[PDB]
Amino acid sequence: AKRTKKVGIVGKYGTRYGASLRKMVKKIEISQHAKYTCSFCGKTKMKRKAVGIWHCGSCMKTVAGGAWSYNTTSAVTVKSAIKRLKELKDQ
Amino acid sequence: ASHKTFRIKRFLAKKQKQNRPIPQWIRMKTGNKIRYNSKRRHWRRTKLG
Amino acid sequence: GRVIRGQRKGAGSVFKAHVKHRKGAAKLRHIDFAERHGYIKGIVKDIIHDPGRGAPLAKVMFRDPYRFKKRTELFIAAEGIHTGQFIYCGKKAQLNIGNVLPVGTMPEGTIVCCLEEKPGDRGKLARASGNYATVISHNPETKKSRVKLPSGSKKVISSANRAVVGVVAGGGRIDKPILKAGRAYHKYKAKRNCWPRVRGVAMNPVEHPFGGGNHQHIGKPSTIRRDAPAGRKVGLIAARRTGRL
Amino acid sequence: VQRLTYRRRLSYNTASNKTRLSRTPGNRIVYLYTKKTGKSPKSACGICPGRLRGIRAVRPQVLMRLSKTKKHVSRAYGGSMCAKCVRDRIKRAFLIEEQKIVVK
RNA sequence: UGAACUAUGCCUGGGCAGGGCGAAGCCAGGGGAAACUCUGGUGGAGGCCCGCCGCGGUCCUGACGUGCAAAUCGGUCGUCC
RNA sequence: AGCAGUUGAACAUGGGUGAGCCGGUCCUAAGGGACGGGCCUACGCCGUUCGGAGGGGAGGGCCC
RNA sequence: GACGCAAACGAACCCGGAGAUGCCGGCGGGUGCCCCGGGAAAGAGUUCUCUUUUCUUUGUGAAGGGCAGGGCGCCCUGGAACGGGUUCGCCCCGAGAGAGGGGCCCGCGCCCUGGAAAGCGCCGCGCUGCGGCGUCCGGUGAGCUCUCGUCGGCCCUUGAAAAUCCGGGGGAGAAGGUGUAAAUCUCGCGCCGGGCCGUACCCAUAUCCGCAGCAGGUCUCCAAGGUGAACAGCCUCUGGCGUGUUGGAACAAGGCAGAGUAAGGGAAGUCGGCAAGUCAGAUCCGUAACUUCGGGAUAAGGAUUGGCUCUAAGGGCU
RNA sequence: GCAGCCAGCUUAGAACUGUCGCGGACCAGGGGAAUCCGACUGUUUAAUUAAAACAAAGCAUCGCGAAGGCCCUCGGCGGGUGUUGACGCGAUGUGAUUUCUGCCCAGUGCUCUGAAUGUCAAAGU
RNA sequence: UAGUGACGCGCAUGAAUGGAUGAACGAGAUUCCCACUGUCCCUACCUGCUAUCUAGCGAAACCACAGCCAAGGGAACGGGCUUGGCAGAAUCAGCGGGGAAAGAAGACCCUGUUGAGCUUGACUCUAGUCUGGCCCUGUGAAGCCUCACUUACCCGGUGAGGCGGGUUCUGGCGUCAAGCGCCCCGCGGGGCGCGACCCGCCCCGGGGACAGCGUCAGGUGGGGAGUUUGACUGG
Ligand SMILES: [Mg+2]
Ligand SMILES: [Mg+2]
Ligand SMILES: [Mg+2]
Ligand SMILES: [Mg+2]
Ligand SMILES: [Mg+2]
Ligand SMILES: [Mg+2]
Ligand SMILES: [Mg+2]
Ligand SMILES: [Mg+2]
Ligand SMILES: [Mg+2]
Ligand SMILES: [Mg+2]
Ligand SMILES: [Mg+2]
Ligand SMILES: [Mg+2]
Ligand SMILES: [Mg+2]
Ligand SMILES: [Mg+2]
Ligand SMILES: [Mg+2]
Ligand SMILES: [Mg+2]
Ligand SMILES: [Mg+2]
Ligand SMILES: [Mg+2]
Ligand SMILES: [Mg+2]
Ligand SMILES: [Mg+2]
Ligand SMILES: [Mg+2]
Ligand SMILES: [Mg+2]
Ligand SMILES: [Mg+2]
Ligand SMILES: [Mg+2]
Ligand SMILES: [Mg+2]
Ligand SMILES: [Mg+2]
Ligand SMILES: [Mg+2]
Ligand SMILES: [Mg+2]
Ligand SMILES: [Mg+2]
Ligand SMILES: [Mg+2]
Ligand SMILES: [Mg+2]
Ligand SMILES: [Mg+2]
Ligand SMILES: [Mg+2]
Ligand SMILES: [Mg+2]
Ligand SMILES: [Mg+2]
Ligand SMILES: [Mg+2]
Ligand SMILES: [Mg+2]
Ligand SMILES: [Mg+2]
Ligand SMILES: [Mg+2]
Ligand SMILES: [Mg+2]
Ligand SMILES: [Mg+2]
Ligand SMILES: [Mg+2]
Ligand SMILES: [Mg+2]
Ligand SMILES: [Mg+2]
Ligand SMILES: [Mg+2]
Ligand SMILES: [Mg+2]
Ligand SMILES: [Mg+2]
Ligand SMILES: [Mg+2]
Ligand SMILES: [Mg+2]
Ligand SMILES: [Mg+2]
Ligand SMILES: [Mg+2]
Ligand SMILES: [Mg+2]
Ligand SMILES: [Mg+2]
Ligand SMILES: [Mg+2]
Ligand SMILES: [Mg+2]
Ligand SMILES: [Mg+2]
Ligand SMILES: [Mg+2]
Ligand SMILES: [Mg+2]
Ligand SMILES: [Mg+2]
Ligand SMILES: [Mg+2]
Ligand SMILES: [Mg+2]
Ligand SMILES: [Mg+2]
Ligand SMILES: [Mg+2]
Ligand SMILES: [Mg+2]
Ligand SMILES: [Zn+2]
Ligand SMILES: [Zn+2]
Repeated sequence: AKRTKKVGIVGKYGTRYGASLRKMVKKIEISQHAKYTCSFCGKTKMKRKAVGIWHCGSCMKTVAGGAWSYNTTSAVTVKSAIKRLKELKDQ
Repeated sequence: ASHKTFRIKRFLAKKQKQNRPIPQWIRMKTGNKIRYNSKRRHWRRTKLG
Repeated sequence: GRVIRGQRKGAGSVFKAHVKHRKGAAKLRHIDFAERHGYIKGIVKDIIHDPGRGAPLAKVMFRDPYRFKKRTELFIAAEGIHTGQFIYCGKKAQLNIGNVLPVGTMPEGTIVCCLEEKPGDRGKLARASGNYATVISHNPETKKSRVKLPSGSKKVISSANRAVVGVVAGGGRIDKPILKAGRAYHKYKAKRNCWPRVRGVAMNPVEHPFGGGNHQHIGKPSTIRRDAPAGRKVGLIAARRTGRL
Repeated sequence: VQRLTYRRRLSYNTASNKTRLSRTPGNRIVYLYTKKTGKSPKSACGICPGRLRGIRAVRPQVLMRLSKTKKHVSRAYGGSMCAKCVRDRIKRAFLIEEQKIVVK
């Protein structure tokens, strides 16, 4: 089962593009092709169609997310900021 | 080509009817002045454009 | 010499944008009565991929208030929106990610996207993937609001400029290092014919002021004045400073 | 084994130049130009990925010569919307109308 | 006056044997107190390898050099998702 | 027709291509190019779904 | 219930579908071809010896009806942990599995109408066209193509528009007052029409381009048997052909090519291992320095390989 | 619990055997130790140079918030980038990864001031 | 005299005019080793197609005249002239000594008051661009300048759809008005008003006499244009 030691998914690139570059795409290619849990149907089927496009194969929900992840840290920080900025308006 | 336009086919029809040699009685008319059809073309040595 | 490569891009023969498979111009719903005195309810139908840009587009479906018809709008997809959610656009719209409301009706520090540069232009600023604009301050006396652009520039805009709350989806696209030249080939094959850039030093003096010589040096200061003519304005155009910084 | 040729001017394997091998009464294997495969309609909801049921999967202009019964089902939105979403459209229309009476 | 050659771009079409190395993912079995590791199989990724067609044109500075040809021929060779 | 020829894609004399369901024709692709306008001393050029009092069609029986 | 019935009113307007979606991989269904068994029929080849032998032929259009086959996130019942179903891979499941019973789509497969009357094969008579008989029954496949599917993979690449056609929403309208009317998407049937242009042939070692019957160039379709991993090379069948703008006779030198061979030496040749020589496929072993841990790698270095006669293991079906 | 029947094609092992010959034709990598250059794939002087040249990903700088940057046009404030909006467009250099990238703003050039003393056009006075 | 590893006052190495390193890769340059071979010692033999001969067919380059040498002198390397050697028809296959062989008004070099490509700190201009005055350009206020005014002019939006003053509980549905009032036709039919407030002068925003246009003026301007870049001289 353990066929590679360090490369893992970036073993498809062989000895090309450099070690630090192959290490950089590794963290992203794992998250890019990862099956995320859908926050709408609960099933783990949120796969990426294109950049910022994440679709579920069960509830047919398409979400505008990040390029390599379902949601970037800059979005959850803004969503938490916009949430508290809306609470200070009604009062 | 088998795919022709009517203008091209009408153009090729005229050149096909001019590629005929002179009548034999023409040489008896003009006194052997026109000995042959100098505008005879062959499909290999001269093209139409 | 001959006309350099940089000048030939203005004629637009082979340098025009590749706009065959693009889905349309992404812009806000044009300002009407429903967005000046209230809000309009719009349903997100699909989040599509636009060839040439890294930011997805949302096909938000609205209802025409003057005729029985359904208006289909192609908005910039804010990160977080999804198909089936309701997007509300107008003055009385609530401060939620995806809604469109004027900057004057939003508190200071609000992160917005697809910001209008002038009232009515249907979105000009903060449109690329992962970018946004912050509302710095307001001024009800002059009806002007100060915003911070993703380039760090602070622009004073009108308070009637509409914008989408949130950050543009597709963020972090520049974080993945391209590995193959083929991926860069396909990257610009959808945008325009500009990817393979020959260095000016790799040319002859006829086609570039940096070409020529038995070495590939520039030979002249690469920093060029701004008032330089077209054909000479190459290198660092009106560079205030240089170096690693 | 005999090698057969095209029967039309078009000599390229394009989407319109599609054939199938047919054996004739003269014991000959000839090319028979096939029609492109049709598709049954999709639900107007835009959610259900499967096609509709009870409708012929033919070309658009073939639907002109078919009878109306072969192009829809006997339901309300039949032929344009799937049965699953029609039930959801009815329940969503009813429950929303009930919430608009509670507010009164 | 020319982009019927060619350079680039655009649109709509067409095409690329058989093998090799074999990555993620997955299965099962061992070792361990646990952390976890090991083995086998599966899987079939790649501007991956050999290589035919194709597209190219390295060397012989071969042939030819009033030639088959105002640039061709042979072997060899580059690439061939 | 680089030898020949009773042979020929040579010469001479005749003959031959038959469509509602093969294609063109219909559609717009890239694009071309009028129209309005503007430009140009001008021949003209620019520009291409925009921009003009740009609709020539009604249902209903003289009306929307 | 999915949805089915030959039909089964309906405008403005609106909504949606089809047209209309890339590349790659795996798998499955179907044709075509190929292959195997008929100790199958009809001719033919061989028959010195042997060969129940070898070769050839053994078929059905569109459209329509019916049925296999394939597909389905389609329905109903129901309820799952000792979790189960299941693929080559996966995937699926209280947002409801398994199981049972249904529904729909594609059915280019088979049967039937077509339609055997025609087409092929054989035999017979007549003449200078009439008859007879046959056109059969199976097996399969890591086989090759084409096609229809299905499940995935890949993209900072998302892989057309429009004509045209259709469904639904809508209920404005139309129709008759007791048997009909309005209306009809009924391949139920009948009646009439479908103009114009292209259509021969070559399509390339002689019909195109290169001044030519020029070893050049020029976009595609079809594609058999044997060997083999192979659309490699080599041989053969169907088809094609006379060796590519000439024959005859000699076999000197010197050329070009056969990548001819060469004792002993083995790069001393040469600017230089230029040239071609060695190696080569497959199986079983064994593989370093270095490294970005991916590789290097067919590293390097070994052994084996034929023919014949057997053994053993790897399946399906009742 | 198997008996009967059917169906191939591979694999392993063994005997025997010929002149130790057998991928018998055909098909079909010589290998090893180092240096230099370019990372790689790709590209290029059609008809003498396929390369160490170009491109390349990566890295870095520069310009620009649209009355804008860059560029086109004889001209329309017409046109390209732009169906674009700084994770963008435009202009350069360097050239994968790794490791670093020192010192010099005098000169040249670019740029920023205007407590700007000079030089200083047309017009106006 | 090569290669490699060292040594470095390095004629004249050097840090994105990037320095150093480096697996993998290379029809790249180079050195060595094994194996291998006609590369060589040292050549030989065989085959095909040629050359050759023949039937038919049938060119071209080239050509002052021509075609045996030695010396001599000569425009300083004859084929011809001088003095000698000498010298015999017509031909075949080879051959590459010569014909200072052919192919091409040397491409090197110099000259020419002949160019062209290209470059700058050459000479002289120029598109563009920057800036000022005038022009479209008016109005009001305050202390030439600033701030205002909108109508010039400019920009943006829109199918010019609500300007000024007096609907967030769901991935439904919304289409020419129900209702009421008024009035006219011969219980069928029709119109009008309210519903859907009034008035208004500019469609709605953003600039605004500033952008910008026109025209002169100054700066910048190898982006571009034109042209020049002495002579003598033991080349
Ligand atoms: Mg010709
Ligand atoms: Mg390009
Ligand atoms: Mg670059
Ligand atoms: Mg470059
Ligand atoms: Mg160069
Ligand atoms: Mg230079
Ligand atoms: Mg460089
Ligand atoms: Mg340089
Ligand atoms: Mg092209
Ligand atoms: Mg190779
Ligand atoms: Mg090849
Ligand atoms: Mg080739
Ligand atoms: Mg060659
Ligand atoms: Mg080479
Ligand atoms: Mg060589
Ligand atoms: Mg040569
Ligand atoms: Mg020769
Ligand atoms: Mg002859
Ligand atoms: Mg004759
Ligand atoms: Mg003939
Ligand atoms: Mg003739
Ligand atoms: Mg109805
Ligand atoms: Mg498939
Ligand atoms: Mg209806
Ligand atoms: Mg024909
Ligand atoms: Mg030829
Ligand atoms: Mg010609
Ligand atoms: Mg075979
Ligand atoms: Mg083929
Ligand atoms: Mg073969
Ligand atoms: Mg012959
Ligand atoms: Mg020939
Ligand atoms: Mg010889
Ligand atoms: Mg030889
Ligand atoms: Mg040899
Ligand atoms: Mg020897
Ligand atoms: Mg030597
Ligand atoms: Mg020597
Ligand atoms: Mg060699
Ligand atoms: Mg090695
Ligand atoms: Mg070194
Ligand atoms: Mg390289
Ligand atoms: Mg490198
Ligand atoms: Mg390369
Ligand atoms: Mg060349
Ligand atoms: Mg090369
Ligand atoms: Mg370089
Ligand atoms: Mg680097
Ligand atoms: Mg630099
Ligand atoms: Mg300085
Ligand atoms: Mg040596
Ligand atoms: Mg050294
Ligand atoms: Mg230096
Ligand atoms: Mg430095
Ligand atoms: Mg240097
Ligand atoms: Mg190379
Ligand atoms: Mg002479
Ligand atoms: Mg001469
Ligand atoms: Mg001369
Ligand atoms: Mg002089
Ligand atoms: Mg000159
Ligand atoms: Mg020149
Ligand atoms: Mg000049
Ligand atoms: Mg002089
Ligand atoms: Zn989901
Ligand atoms: Zn549905």
